[PDB]
Amino acid sequence: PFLDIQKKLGISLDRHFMFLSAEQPYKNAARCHAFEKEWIECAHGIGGTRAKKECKIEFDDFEECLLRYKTMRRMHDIKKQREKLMKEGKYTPPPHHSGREEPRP
Amino acid sequence: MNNYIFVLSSLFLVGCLGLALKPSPIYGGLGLIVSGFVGCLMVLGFGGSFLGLMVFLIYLGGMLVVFGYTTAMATEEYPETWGSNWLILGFLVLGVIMEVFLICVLNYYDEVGVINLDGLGDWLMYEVDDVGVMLEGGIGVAAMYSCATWMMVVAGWSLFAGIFIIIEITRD
Amino acid sequence: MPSTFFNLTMAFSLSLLGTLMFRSHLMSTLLCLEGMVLSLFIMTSVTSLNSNSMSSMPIPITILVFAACEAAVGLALLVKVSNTYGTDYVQNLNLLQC
Amino acid sequence: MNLYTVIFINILLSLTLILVAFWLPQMNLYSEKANPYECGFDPTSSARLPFSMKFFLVAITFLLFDLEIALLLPLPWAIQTIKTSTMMIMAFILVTILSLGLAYEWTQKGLEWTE
Amino acid sequence: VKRFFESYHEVPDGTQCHRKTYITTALGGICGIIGSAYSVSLNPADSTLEAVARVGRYTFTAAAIGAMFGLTTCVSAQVREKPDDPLNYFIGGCAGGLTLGARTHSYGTAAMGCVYMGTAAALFKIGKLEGWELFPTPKV
Amino acid sequence: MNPITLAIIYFTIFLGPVITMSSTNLMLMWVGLEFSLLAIIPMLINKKNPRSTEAATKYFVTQATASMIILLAIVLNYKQLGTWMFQQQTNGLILNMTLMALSMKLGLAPFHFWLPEVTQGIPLHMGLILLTWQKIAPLSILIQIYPLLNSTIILMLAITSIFMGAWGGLNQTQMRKIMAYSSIAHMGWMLAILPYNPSLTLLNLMIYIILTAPMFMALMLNNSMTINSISLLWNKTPAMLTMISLMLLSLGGLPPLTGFLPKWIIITELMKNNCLIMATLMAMMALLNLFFYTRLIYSTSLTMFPTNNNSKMMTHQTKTKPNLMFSTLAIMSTMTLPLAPQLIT
Amino acid sequence: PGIVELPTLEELKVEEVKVSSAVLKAAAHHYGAQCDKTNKEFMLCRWEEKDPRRCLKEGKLVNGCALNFFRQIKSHCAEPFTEYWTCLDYSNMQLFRHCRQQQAKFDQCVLDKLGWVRPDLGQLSKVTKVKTDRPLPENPYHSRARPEPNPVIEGDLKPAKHGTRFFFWTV
Amino acid sequence: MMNGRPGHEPLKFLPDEARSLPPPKLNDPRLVYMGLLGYCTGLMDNMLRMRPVMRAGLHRQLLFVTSFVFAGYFYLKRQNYLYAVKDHDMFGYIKLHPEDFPEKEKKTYAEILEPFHPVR
Repeated sequence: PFLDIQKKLGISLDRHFMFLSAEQPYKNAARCHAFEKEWIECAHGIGGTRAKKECKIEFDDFEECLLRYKTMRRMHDIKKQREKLMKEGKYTPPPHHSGREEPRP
Repeated sequence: MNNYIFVLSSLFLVGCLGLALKPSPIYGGLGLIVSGFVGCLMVLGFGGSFLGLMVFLIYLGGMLVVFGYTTAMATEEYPETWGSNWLILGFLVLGVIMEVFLICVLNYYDEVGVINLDGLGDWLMYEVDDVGVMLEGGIGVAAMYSCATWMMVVAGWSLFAGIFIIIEITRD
Repeated sequence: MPSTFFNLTMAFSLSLLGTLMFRSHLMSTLLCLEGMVLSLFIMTSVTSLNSNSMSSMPIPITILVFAACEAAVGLALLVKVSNTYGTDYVQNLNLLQC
Repeated sequence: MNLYTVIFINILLSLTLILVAFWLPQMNLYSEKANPYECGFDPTSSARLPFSMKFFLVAITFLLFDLEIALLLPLPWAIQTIKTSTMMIMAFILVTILSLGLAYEWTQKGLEWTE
Repeated sequence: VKRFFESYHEVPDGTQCHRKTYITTALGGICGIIGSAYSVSLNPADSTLEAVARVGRYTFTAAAIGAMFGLTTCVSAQVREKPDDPLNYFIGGCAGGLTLGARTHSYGTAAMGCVYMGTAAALFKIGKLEGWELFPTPKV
Repeated sequence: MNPITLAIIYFTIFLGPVITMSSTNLMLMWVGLEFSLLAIIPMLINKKNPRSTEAATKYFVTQATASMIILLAIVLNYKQLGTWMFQQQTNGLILNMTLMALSMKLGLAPFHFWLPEVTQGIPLHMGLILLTWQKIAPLSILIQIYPLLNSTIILMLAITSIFMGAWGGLNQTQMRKIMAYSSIAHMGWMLAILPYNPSLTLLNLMIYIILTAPMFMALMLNNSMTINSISLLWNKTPAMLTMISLMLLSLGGLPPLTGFLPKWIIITELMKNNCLIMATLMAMMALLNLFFYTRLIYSTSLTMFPTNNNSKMMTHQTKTKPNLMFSTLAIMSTMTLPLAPQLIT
Repeated sequence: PGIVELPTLEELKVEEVKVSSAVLKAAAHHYGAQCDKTNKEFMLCRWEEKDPRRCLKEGKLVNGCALNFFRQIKSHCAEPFTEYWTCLDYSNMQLFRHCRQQQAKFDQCVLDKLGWVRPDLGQLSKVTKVKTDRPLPENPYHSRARPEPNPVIEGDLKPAKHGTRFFFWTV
Repeated sequence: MMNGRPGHEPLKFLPDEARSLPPPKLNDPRLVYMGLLGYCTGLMDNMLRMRPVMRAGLHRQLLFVTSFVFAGYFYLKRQNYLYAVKDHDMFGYIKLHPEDFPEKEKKTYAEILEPFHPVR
């Protein structure tokens, strides 16, 4: 089964790199540190079925951060509408989006 | 210059297809060398260069020893490259046509968004720290020396036990 | 990234099909095994680089070490097979059915 | 992009050189010219027979030592760590067990080219 | 095909005998294809023509079993007007076993197949009648 | 051999499953599985006969392929969720690939074909080490993901392993192949009870291990390979016969032997979870298992097969049997049914 | 879900420095020592409130103090700073070790005029404890309700009633 | 199924709450049967090694019986703790959720009409 000699002896052989929001080398992050932190802090203490039920908001936010399916679909919809308007001649892109922009530092 | 990683991934798929199609192991090692170089290029494009160069060097040594062994024992009078049977070539081009068909199907079916033709090359690198020192790959592999000493010691024991294992297998 | 990950998963699937479908060559089977290994390495490295999981970056090195150990053991067993028969044929090693 | 252009330029240079080598001179091909060499006699075998190398254990040991090399190579970034004592101990242990494996193989005559 | 096998039970027995026969024949054909794949993988034929012949023979045998089972079960439910009755399924399973024996050319195989497959089909009808949960989700 | 490499190989054999069962990272479970496989291969190919070489080759390629599928599942989970454990919301495809690959590691049907092949052509103590110790680490991983398993695939694998194990053990006459098919059947029972109670598959694993340890020890005493070789045991070691018969009956699941307890409690839990069809089919094929055990008992104990002339010299010589290991495990595997509430946990 | 709010171009407009990286690195130490209070206020608000949209005033103050620092540099002494930052701009890494003489002349400039002292080797790289009046954000990360744990059962451990209750076993 | 309960210290054979429970009386049928099993183990070991079944190895038989009784006592105490804490958790859950476990009122055999099936 699952022995717990690491919890019994108090050592941490492989427990500090179980997930993304856990002890990055110098001081770095893992691109979804806040979302994974919120999800784990939600799910701790009520784990299993209750964590699957009433931490669905935090899990959905974290999964959206990590996989970015909804952002991809939103950006694809925007670009598809833009290309349709370009074909229909009803849209001209601004100078900053298409071509020369004013650069700021 | 956006679909560079996609072209590399397709080349990796072709190399793995040839390796699956199983030539003589000389050409199998050739296909695995090409696939290793392509995967190194993919890792380098996605980020740090240490992992790609490591897997390249490791597979160069591995396929060299493989070449020695398939010259020594895993050889035959007429080692088939790919054209000894027309079925192998027909199956390679059939797999290529199936790859094109499936990626066209997944581009047409853009609801899930796994492969998009218009959105290709737009979501390769998600977020990077623009200002920052010591954030490249290899710092974590160094952190194996200080933060994952358990990973380091299981790898070292694997290599040590492997030396004993290979001596006892080939003791004869 | 999702297109590339789909391609890497399909590459692993192809190498698994190569491992499962034998063609008279134990060496070619080991080659398919190491193709599966390379696909998994590239998948893990790309995932860690995309998610900035520098703490999990030792994982590809670990799988490479253990994969080379298993490739070493497979080459040693192929040496013993060749010493037994002289041809290295998976259909030739079949005498344990009875 | 720069390194890619240099790689492609070198590849195109080598291809141009071998294309010049193949399309420049005059060809006169017949069977005795293109037969395999074999020191002025017909070869007995087909040069594709099993070769039976004698350093196979050394080759497998080379695989294991190459992966030990891959383990040892992140040391220039490992010495920048904040702890440095566990780093030094871990590097010592790794090099010591690699050397112990080499010593055991040497004692057991693994790298001796058994004929 | 999950909706196909659910559309088997969307109508009561004794109704749409053609639909029930077609669904059961398709199910038997799928089972025969799977069995033929296992047979030609584990025990290879002398050539590809014999392999294709064995695959076709096994698939046709299992399709005939399924077709005769569904047809005889629906015919029994038609000719005696009580659909929710396991003896119709027992008669159909016995007919399927007789089809198996006819394909195998053995009356002993016919009788044993009749008894065993009729028992299995009657048990299946009782299970669908009284809610026997095959492969249940863990609850206790 | 050599004591140094004996210590290294046996320590790595021990260390593999220990790392797997004591590590909470899926990567460290995988490197424990790799440790177990690579360490046990030289113990398999040790006599350097063609059968040992074939068994080592088959075992290597099978376990390497299964471990590669396991690592694919781990990497896909890491891609989907960023963690190194299947927490609760992983993909069912990933979980099913994990179950399939761990089933091929364990050796239950329809992934069972290599197990009698590898067990044959291998010395009896290595067969014991395989069939007992190698089945704890994949079972530990399966117990760790106790929910979120597909009960349909679990029950299909369980029922086909019990069916194929009963039929294979019914056919075989080689003792090692008989033990391998017994392993397949009991692994089918453990996998059947896995998604409903981890305690019961642990109990069945312990009962199976303490039942087939002294069976292999008694085979190891006279190096008996076949049914005839175990049949001339009344002349070789006549004191063995009662314990051999009782342990074979306990492996058959007959009351009041304690081998009836795992099947009884697994059937009880499946009744509690309403899987009467699967439980009934499993019990009937367990009766088939008991049939080939009883044919073995007829050969070795209840009749006296003819013996040869040199067994007189065998009776002249003296023997040695391990204390504290055979008799203890035989008694605990036969006469421990009235401690059933203590055994269940 | 909700509409994300973000400021407009009018409130994102600011007097940008328009100053190259080499001259910035040449003036880095004295800039870091002149107004470290404003910079540390901006970093404190940026690390406390993870939202960049509520530190725009602090960012404009950082730009203002940087502009004032460079205007003081340009007003008082400009040509040794110019030659110093061009010598830094020459190298491919802007290494301070190449042009220590021009660095010495610029330090002499800022010590004779305006009385500036260049920080020591390990002075700019420590914590600062900046005083501010902006209230501490009581709920960073916009956390949710954190649902309560399971109602743990308390009581004395009595023995099991009628033993194990496993079939016919009395004890 | 009880490994995740609050207060579960890992790999602990007997937590202090087990100290609240009465131990086995040291002559109870479980431990007497364990001693009998140890004695039978010694006898079977002697018969397998081809010694006198009871006249030989008295120290071995004593060690067998003693070790079996010792291990059986401590395992029996652990199992008593496990069953006791299972009953405690069940009763606590019943007290925590009374709306899911109603005290159902049974009526006497004067209102219910059991159907009568004659056996003519």
